[PDB]
Amino acid sequence: NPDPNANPNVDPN
Amino acid sequence: QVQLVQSGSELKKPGASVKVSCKTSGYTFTTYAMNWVRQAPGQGLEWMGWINTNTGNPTYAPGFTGRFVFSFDTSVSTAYLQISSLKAEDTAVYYCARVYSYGVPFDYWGQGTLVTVSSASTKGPSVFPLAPTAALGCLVKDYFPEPVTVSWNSGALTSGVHTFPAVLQSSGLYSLSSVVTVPSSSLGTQTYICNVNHKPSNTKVDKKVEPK
Amino acid sequence: QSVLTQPASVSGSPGQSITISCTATSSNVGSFNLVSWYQHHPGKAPKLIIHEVSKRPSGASNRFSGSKSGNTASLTISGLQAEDEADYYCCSYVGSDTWVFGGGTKLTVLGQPKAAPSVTLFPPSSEELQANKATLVCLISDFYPGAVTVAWKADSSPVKAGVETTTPSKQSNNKYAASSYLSLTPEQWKSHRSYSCQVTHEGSTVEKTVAP
Repeated sequence: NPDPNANPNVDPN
Repeated sequence: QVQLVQSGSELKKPGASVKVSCKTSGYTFTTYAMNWVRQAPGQGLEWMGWINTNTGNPTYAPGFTGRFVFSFDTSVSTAYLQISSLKAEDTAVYYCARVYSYGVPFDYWGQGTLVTVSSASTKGPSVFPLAPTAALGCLVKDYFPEPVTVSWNSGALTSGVHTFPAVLQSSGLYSLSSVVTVPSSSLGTQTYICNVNHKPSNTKVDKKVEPK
Repeated sequence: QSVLTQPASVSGSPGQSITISCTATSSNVGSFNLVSWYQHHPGKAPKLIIHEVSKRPSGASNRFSGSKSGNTASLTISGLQAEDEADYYCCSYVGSDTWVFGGGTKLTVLGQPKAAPSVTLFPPSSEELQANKATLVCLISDFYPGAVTVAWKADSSPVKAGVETTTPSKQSNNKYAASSYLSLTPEQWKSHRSYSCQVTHEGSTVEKTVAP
């Protein structure tokens, strides 16, 4: 799974 | 202080549209995703999807595809939920909720927006007496929509009163009862009147309940 | 059919500790370390109380703890208190930037003795009969726990047709109450020798009868 500290609200490009 | 404040209750007919708002404050709006969650009556929370406030892209969960639109307006830091082809089973409380991170989702929630979908139209109640320590009451029948408030003797009678929540009949109309327990010896001396108020129909009824 | 399975209900008495399980039924949770829990009081927004399986945010009491063994995450509440009576939901990331909630668990705090329902049955009022309608009103009050079933009988045969029954709701005195309505034509009402309302509570039954 993703890093818990990461933010899903980002540009994927 | 982070705050998500949603618009007020909605009442819609099947086949109509609805658009709910979620105004935010206390944080940078485009840093964090806005999520939507639905709770139907007597059911759990269901995750509906989210909108990416950096890109604008919405993501819908299966079952909320086809007639649901997530949007936002950055000039007023507000997100929106639009629903088309409304049906009775869309009756639910709709919440917006922020996601801070993968580890911390749904840290702040809006207060919810109730959206009721019914084919019924506004109709005032038909009040009938429930004649009689003796119990007596009033039957408030076949009204729409909620709410109805009931008092006794203009509020001078409070002890031993209970107004039950309403049933939703198959016809889409609501009914409820209010009952008060009183001493048997008071019957024939004290007058008992239920004061029914149905604001949605601009109707009030004062029904005297006497022995029979 | 949520991918996270919670018991429908759990109960405990004040001061005890209780545990709510949340088992993942699919591999889309991956490592199952992005597990969060929410407390939901009626009329209020859900509240984040655990994230990342076991992390407690600021604001949630230290009586709430989260754990995991294998694919079952668990919420434990220590020193149970009356205000803990609420719905609890677990939640997991399930890949591709999607989330899911468990079915929810209703936690009941048994801070009150059991009480059998009091039942009052009202026949159709004269006025209503004169309007060519007829409603039996069965009012149920002062019972705990808040779970009942209602059945109607015309003489001795049961009657499901025309029955509308509310869900129990808290009274002013903290006990529960509910109502049931049987709709009939004036012909049916006068057609039978009597009608009865039968309230079942904790396996025992209280029946009231009315006669035209």
